[PDB]
Amino acid sequence: SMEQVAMELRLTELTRLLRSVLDQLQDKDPARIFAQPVSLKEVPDYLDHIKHPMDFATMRKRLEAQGYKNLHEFEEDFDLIIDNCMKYNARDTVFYRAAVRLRDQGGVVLRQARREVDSIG
Repeated sequence: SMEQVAMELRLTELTRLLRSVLDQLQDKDPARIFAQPVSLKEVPDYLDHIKHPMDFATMRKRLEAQGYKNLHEFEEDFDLIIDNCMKYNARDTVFYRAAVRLRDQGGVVLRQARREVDSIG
């Protein structure tokens, strides 16, 4: 149908905008602490602690399959990156501190993304 196509164009354009959001958030992680999944070879107990692992590469795979239907789903995954890190790692660690800084800096980017998603519809 034509409606199905229109819907798919909307999803494509959201994917475009979320790709730019993802790039902006990932720049706030210049150490690349959140770039890849936590290695279960190197942290073999990780899944005993963290039930839903997340990282920027995994988000990018979902994004490119057009797997985010709305900004809420995308934000859910970004918050997992931060919150998983803040639980597994102690406050005095470079990992925890990196997550705080990513959360604080990403806030700005996500605030305007929400306005753009609503604005463009």
